[PDB]
Amino acid sequence: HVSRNKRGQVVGTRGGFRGCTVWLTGLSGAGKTTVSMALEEYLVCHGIPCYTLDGDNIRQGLNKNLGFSPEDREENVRRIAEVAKLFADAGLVCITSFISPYTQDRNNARQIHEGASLPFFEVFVDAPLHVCEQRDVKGLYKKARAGEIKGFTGIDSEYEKPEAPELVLKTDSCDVNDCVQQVVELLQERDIVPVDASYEVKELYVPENKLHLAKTDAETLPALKINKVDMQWVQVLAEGWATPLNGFMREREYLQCLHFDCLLDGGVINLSVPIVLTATHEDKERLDGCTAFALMYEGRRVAILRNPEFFEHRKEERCARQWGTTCKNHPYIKMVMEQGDWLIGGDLQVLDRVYWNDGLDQYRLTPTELKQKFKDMNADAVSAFQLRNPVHNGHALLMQDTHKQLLERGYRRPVLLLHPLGGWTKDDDVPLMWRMKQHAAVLEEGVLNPETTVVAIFPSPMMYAGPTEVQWHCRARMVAGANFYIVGRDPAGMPHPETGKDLYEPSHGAKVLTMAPGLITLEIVPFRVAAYNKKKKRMDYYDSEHHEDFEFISGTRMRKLAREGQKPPEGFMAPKAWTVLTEYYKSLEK
Amino acid sequence: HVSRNKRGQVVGTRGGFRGCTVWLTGLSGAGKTTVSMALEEYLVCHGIPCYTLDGDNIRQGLNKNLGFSPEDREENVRRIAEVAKLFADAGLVCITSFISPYTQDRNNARQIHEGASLPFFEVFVDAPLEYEKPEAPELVLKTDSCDVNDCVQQVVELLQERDIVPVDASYEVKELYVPENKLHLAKTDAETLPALKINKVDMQWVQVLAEGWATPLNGFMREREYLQCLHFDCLLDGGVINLSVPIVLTATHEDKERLDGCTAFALMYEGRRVAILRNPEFFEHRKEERCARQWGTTCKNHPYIKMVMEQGDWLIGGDLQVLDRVYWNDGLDQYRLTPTELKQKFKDMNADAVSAFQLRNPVHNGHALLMQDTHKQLLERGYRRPVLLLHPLGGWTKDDDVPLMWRMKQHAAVLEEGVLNPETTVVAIFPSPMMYAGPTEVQWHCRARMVAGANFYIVGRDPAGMPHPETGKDLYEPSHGAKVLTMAPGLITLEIVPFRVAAYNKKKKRMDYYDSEHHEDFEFISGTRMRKLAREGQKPPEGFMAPKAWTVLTEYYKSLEKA
Ligand SMILES: Nc1ncnc2c1ncn2[C@@H]1O[C@H](COP(=O)(O)OP(=O)(O)O)[C@@H](O)[C@H]1O
Ligand SMILES: Nc1ncnc2c1ncn2[C@@H]1O[C@H](COP(=O)(O)OP(=O)(O)O)[C@@H](O)[C@H]1O
Ligand SMILES: Nc1ncnc2c1ncn2[C@@H]1O[C@H](COP(=O)(O)OP(=O)(O)O)[C@@H](O)[C@H]1O
Repeated sequence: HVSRNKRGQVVGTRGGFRGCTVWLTGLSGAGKTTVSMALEEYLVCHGIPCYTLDGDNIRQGLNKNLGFSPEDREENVRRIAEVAKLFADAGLVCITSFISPYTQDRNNARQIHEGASLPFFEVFVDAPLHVCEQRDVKGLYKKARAGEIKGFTGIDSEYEKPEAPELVLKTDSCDVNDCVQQVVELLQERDIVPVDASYEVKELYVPENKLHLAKTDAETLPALKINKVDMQWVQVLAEGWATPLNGFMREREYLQCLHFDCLLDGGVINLSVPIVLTATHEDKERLDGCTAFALMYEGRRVAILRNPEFFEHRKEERCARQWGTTCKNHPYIKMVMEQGDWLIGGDLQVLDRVYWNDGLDQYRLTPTELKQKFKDMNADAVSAFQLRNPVHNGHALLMQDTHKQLLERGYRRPVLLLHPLGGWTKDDDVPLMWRMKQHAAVLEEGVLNPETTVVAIFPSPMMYAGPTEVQWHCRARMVAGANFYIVGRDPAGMPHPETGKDLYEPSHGAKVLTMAPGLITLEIVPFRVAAYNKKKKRMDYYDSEHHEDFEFISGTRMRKLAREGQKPPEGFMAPKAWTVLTEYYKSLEK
Repeated sequence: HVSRNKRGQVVGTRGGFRGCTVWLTGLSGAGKTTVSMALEEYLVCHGIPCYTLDGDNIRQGLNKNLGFSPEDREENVRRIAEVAKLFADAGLVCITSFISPYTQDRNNARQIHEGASLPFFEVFVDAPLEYEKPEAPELVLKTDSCDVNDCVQQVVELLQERDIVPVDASYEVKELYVPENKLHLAKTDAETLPALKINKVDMQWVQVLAEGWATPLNGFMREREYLQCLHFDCLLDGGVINLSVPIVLTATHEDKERLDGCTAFALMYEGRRVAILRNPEFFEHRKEERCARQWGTTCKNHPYIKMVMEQGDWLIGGDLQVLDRVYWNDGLDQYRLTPTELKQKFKDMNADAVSAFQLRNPVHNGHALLMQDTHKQLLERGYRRPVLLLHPLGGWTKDDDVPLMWRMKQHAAVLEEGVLNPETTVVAIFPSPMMYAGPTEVQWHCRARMVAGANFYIVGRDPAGMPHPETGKDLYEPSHGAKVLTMAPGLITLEIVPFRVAAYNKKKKRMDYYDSEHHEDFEFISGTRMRKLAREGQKPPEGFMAPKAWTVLTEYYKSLEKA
């Protein structure tokens, strides 16, 4: 015969043998039918073939010749157990749904399974006899109280409670979802049902109560000195923004990311940018072989990377695939080109909590802290606005028009996550402190409402990789609990350093995002280019037949106006936000 | 309870509900046992969950309390039939192997099935020597007089007829040829249309498309498809399927402007109208980005990138209706099988597994080793008639590669020498241009073969690579092709069979897998070294290449030298 290992490559789409028997037992009306039906449905919605033995298929086929007097009752269970073991042998999750009141009959069913190395999960669907009588789902209790059913178990027979059930379901204190979840978690604990890849936040910080230990432990390890952009990726990871990574990407994750823009093990997860740690040939030969090493920023041990692996940093290829150009003078590519030729993946345990002592640590909320913030505000929708530039009223418009659309849909407490990036940025961008003072100003003028707006800083470095990057911007906000992701023209783009043309076609980030896999809990809210409209004296959506009506105001014109001592047109930006920028531009010329 | 249709979607890996019972009956123990065991292996080898009820799992279990009384035996057969019913209900092919001598009982078993709307196939294993021969069995297996595999084939054919086993569950090929009954009208209509001249590489991609290798594209990629392809290596709309290379048509600004607005236009190659492209859309090429994402470099001297860089700034997608059957009239057309002709070929040869070997170079015995070991692997896993699709690429190749005609002559010599077995090998030309994009292109090599019905796809070292024209180092990391392919999405109906690098073992005098400890037992002979050796009138070591095949290459290199 074909082995269990091989029958399981072909039973279902999920690999690996998982035949077993989930043996429900309890009083008439305790919940067995209802649990097995909901379990079966879960299993089938998750790709795991199963089959249920119950009163409707056993009693009138195989067991039709069995009456009620007690040797028949014993034989009934025995036959059910033998059939179930056969189903389990065949690679199915067999669910059985019979009162099965006697301990001896159920231990026998367990032993027929265990003697054949098939898992047997005895699930006691436990509700008091009075409750099951109350329910009297099929009117059998009312018919027993007045004769003409037998030793109806609970009344004229006994029900013998299992002594060591794999699970007890207290159906008078829990709901059907509680039941199904408790059973599914059992089956996951026991490797019958796999744990799919998830976006549920996963911090890589060691628990506070394990901290001091981990620090001591970190002291005994060899060490690798990291730089500030790295430390900032250490924070992206620590806080969960790259959930479910367990650390810097291993080879297999890096290659998935570069070719498919997704992690694929255990389900499709969007992750389009490498999150890697680099190393020179010298650091590799030093650390290669150790099972753990510490990462050291500004002479402090900030994280431990366990079970590391070293693989090549094929830099030209990485760059080409991530940015769609290998141009040496792209400012993030320039840094990648100066890194080592090795990458290191492993499981990252981050130690002290990351704080930059710079005056802005109050805005650097983790995804958990943000989710908590959204619930504390009782939002029923969260829209996110990634950005790296001062907010002008073209951005504000996209935020204002999304807030509108969510009102018109029915939401009654939309919250805006105004989410500037604070990780590394290229030289000629507006420094983070400036931009935050600038958005504070925009909020003080009420262009965005401070009572419905959370302002926090996204710790990722900025890569300037367009349609590749904007998936990362988007997914990061989905992790933090955004339900809606606002995207306009050329997101994450910049001019090509050699040609001066746009590196990326401006509609690409949005088109790509609207069809990118793994972006399941959010909706993409895309917008056309907005620009100062000179006729209507406000920011508006650009229109082609009407070219003369619109002023495009670049970071470069603004810097010019600020020197000349002038102002952009009224309604381009909030006057106090402008003032912040004049103060910015003043220090810049020095 | 979840319905049959829904249980049918999760039970196995092929989709469609196919619960039924194959009820063997007859005296011969070995006949029943050999048939059930082999049918079981076949079903599992082909992705169909099944389960056998026989003495070894019923007698001492479910029926352990039944003996030989006429009543016990009847009950014995009743219980097995009800259980079989439950497996068939669960979506499995249930095979039961019991003498079941009595018409009454077999007939009852059938009614338990037929009354629950489950197919029941009574198979009389008839091997003459109060058994009651079935009056109208679905099948008669003469097991004493036909071998096991023909018997199993008989059952499998019956299951195909009755829609349990798929006649064919490769990905359905979508040709883009206009059907032979509409061609004349379609060529007349093409005559009325504007025209866009295309070159020969284009006309090869027209062929890729026509013949269905890029299923489910309906023609040259529209923007959406191009973006999915470059970012995700897959088409996504209505299902994820692997497609990692752009399949596109380029155009100049001048041709875009002439043609933008037209709802259809003809493609013209050597003065002939070869295709119509309908409802075209024009979008920006973006050559540097395309090149970077597709090849992992923008190096201007990579020989396909160099062609992409001389094409126009526009791409044109649309619905492609290919007219005349593409034929090249160079003497190799007999090998240019479409995916539909290949599937039919594999049927005619009664394959029960197809292993594909993509290549673009002369076959040496390292390549052969991969094929031979694959063939071993398939036999060991239960396949009885594995067929090798030897599938040289025949579209554009770079300047110093061995020309296609010489390669086909070389491979005919390899098969003439028995290094691969001509009787279990189909030799056909894959019509794609070769891009030399390594791990990106290897997915395209693999998906193309999937559409042609390959069940297993062999991949080795540095598939689809080449030296970086600047450094001469490998453009791609040499393990990446395999690693990426083994995990690539959208290639669900075949299996990847990856191999480590093979090389000439001096000690053993044969091609073998390389070993780091043993570095110096291994000679690596490149195409370069082959050419040098020919020029000085030497041969490679014995066992590296079939002799007749080497001789073809000397003829090739000789014709170079005349040049
Ligand atoms: N958490 C629970 N799990 C299962 N059933 C529950 C639960 N809470 C209430 N019930 C109800 O209890 C009754 C159980 O009936 P049923 O499943 O047929 O019991 P059994 O099959 O054990 O005779 C149903 O009406 C069901 O909705
Ligand atoms: N003026 C514009 N009109 C429409 N959308 C815009 C405009 N300017 C910026 N956007 C969009 O607003 C956000 C702009 O943020 P911006 O700070 O430059 O940084 P980035 O796009 O790098 O994240 C993105 O969604 C981007 O597409
Ligand atoms: N010496 C070798 N050892 C192992 N695999 C090899 C070897 N040479 C080539 N291969 C593999 O053999 C197949 C054919 O190689 P080749 O004809 O050179 O073309 P390409 O790899 O472009 O398809 C590919 O799977 C390739 O990885």
